[PDB]
Amino acid sequence: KHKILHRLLQ
Amino acid sequence: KHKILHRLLQ
Amino acid sequence: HMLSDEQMQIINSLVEAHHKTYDDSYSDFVRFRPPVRLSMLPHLADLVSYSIQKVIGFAKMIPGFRDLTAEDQIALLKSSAIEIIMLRSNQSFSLEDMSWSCGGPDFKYCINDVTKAGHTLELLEPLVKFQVGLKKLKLHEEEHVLLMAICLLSPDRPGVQDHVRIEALQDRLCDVLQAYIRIQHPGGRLLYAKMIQKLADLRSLNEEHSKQYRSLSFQPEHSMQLTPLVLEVFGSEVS
Amino acid sequence: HMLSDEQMQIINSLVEAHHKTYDDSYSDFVRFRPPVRLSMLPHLADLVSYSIQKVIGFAKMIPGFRDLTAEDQIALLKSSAIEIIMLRSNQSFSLEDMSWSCGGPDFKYCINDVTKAGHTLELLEPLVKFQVGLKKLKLHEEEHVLLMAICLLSPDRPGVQDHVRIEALQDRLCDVLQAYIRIQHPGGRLLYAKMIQKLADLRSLNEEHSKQYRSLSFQPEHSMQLTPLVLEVFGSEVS
Ligand SMILES: CC(C)(O)CCC[C@H](CC#CC(O)(C(F)(F)F)C(F)(F)F)[C@H]1CC[C@H]2/C(=C/C=C3C[C@@H](O)C[C@H](O)C3)CCC[C@]12C
Ligand SMILES: CC(C)(O)CCC[C@H](CC#CC(O)(C(F)(F)F)C(F)(F)F)[C@H]1CC[C@H]2/C(=C/C=C3C[C@@H](O)C[C@H](O)C3)CCC[C@]12C
Repeated sequence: KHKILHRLLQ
Repeated sequence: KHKILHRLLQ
Repeated sequence: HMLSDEQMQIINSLVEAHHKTYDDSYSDFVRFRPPVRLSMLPHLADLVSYSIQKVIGFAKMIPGFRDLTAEDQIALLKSSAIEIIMLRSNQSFSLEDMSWSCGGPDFKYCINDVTKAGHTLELLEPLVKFQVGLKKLKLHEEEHVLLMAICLLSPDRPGVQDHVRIEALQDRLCDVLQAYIRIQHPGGRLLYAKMIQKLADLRSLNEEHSKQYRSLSFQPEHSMQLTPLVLEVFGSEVS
Repeated sequence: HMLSDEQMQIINSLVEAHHKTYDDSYSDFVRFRPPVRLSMLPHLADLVSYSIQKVIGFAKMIPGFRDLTAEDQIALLKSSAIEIIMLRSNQSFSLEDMSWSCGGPDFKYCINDVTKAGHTLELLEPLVKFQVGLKKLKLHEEEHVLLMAICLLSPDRPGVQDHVRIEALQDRLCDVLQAYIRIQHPGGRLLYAKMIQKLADLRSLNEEHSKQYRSLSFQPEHSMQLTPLVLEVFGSEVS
């Protein structure tokens, strides 16, 4: 869940 | 499942 | 009567974060699906997706945003994104012609431009009316930037776990905000409240966007024009 | 020794469907995120999404494609899409400069153009090598169009329920194909087999695309550049 938000938050 | 394919197939 | 070193570090930090994430040239706008004047939906969707990206980048740089859980970062970003975007767009908004103007006339968004992305010309009234008020407040970059970080760090959002540690971060920012105006903004004895009123304005605009967005997101021929980011941010999936 | 009325209705039907779904002017290509020469990924992704749309439209018009279940339509489209796209792209492929050329030099895709969307310059070899062979066969529009409908109607795909009724539709089309060449294509005593070999070529190209596509689709910073359609068609979700 929230693949991209997670990625862009690293 | 397959929201758009379905729609474009109607 | 004078801001403290840490209140100044905070301001410095936010200002830079915003320079680092708000392209004054709007040069990236040629990489969007071009505008066609639901013919504007592909372009605006790209504009909004892009903007979410900046907002995310900005947020990461807010003091103590990164020390929050991934879950709360997401919860804060998802619920506040459209509000931050609305706020930041004020920098391109123009009073002279009631339009957001992004470094070229292919990138001038007027109110008709926008009805062409699926919204009612009259649920857009509040948004224009809001940009105009916000504009009238002639915010300092410091205050514009502060308002955005305060917005993001609202703990009154769906899904936030630590609405005590986020309340802490927000309060600290309102502290900075309120001092800044007092100490550095002549004629602003009334401004903080006007701004705070804008945060509540935003909530309603947010509500309204969600209602229209739900409308488009449910018709696959429309949802298909969005981006993966938009779908994810504005989507109702739950951490 | 002469094709039958129904074999001719079939050909007529397919030809039109293809005219109705293959824009010779490539005028829609200005609505894609522009090419930048993974800088080509946004544009190609839009090209592929668009192409899936045409392919879907074409399919709907194949004789007896619509009488299949939604589920089988989806199963056939998902597994065959990239193959149809590869086939149809042959119309824009040029032998003189080994490149697909789409009505303007902003829309000339050469092999370097493509490495810039995340693929190895050497898992692209087979695709170019395939376009060149296909091109060498100087297919009649009738046969090009027939091959695509035969491709789509392969029953040997994952997920197809009625691989007896689809076998029926395919056979009928190969019947048309084989007669057409015999009756109407001088010097084509060997062609049907060359074409059929191309269907098997495609399977492998398909395999290879899935492997690279899986690679990109797993890195959110890449998947985010695709479209909802691409993600859905090429995705592994299961009816
Ligand atoms: C009143 C209301 C909420 O109904 C308006 C919504 C329309 C739209 C937001 C949206 C949306 C979608 O629902 C999406 F799907 F979610 F996408 C879409 F409409 F469906 F797409 C508004 C919000 C802010 C406006 C603008 C900002 C300008 C900017 C330029 C620059 O200053 C940089 C800023 O970040 C951004 C000008 C164009 C129209 C915008 C982008
Ligand atoms: C060898 C192989 C399979 O690895 C090549 C794949 C690259 C790419 C397909 C893809 C993909 C993706 O994985 C997607 F994500 F799935 F999208 C992406 F690469 F990741 F994006 C190929 C296939 C057909 C080629 C072309 C067709 C030209 C056309 C122009 C015109 O004739 C109309 C045609 O329909 C289409 C030229 C450009 C490159 C294309 C589009």
